[PDB]
Amino acid sequence: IASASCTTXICTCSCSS
Repeated sequence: IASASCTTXICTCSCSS
């Protein structure tokens, strides 16, 4: 349900580094 860069179907994923 939350995270950055890491799922396929809700909406986060990745986005820095």
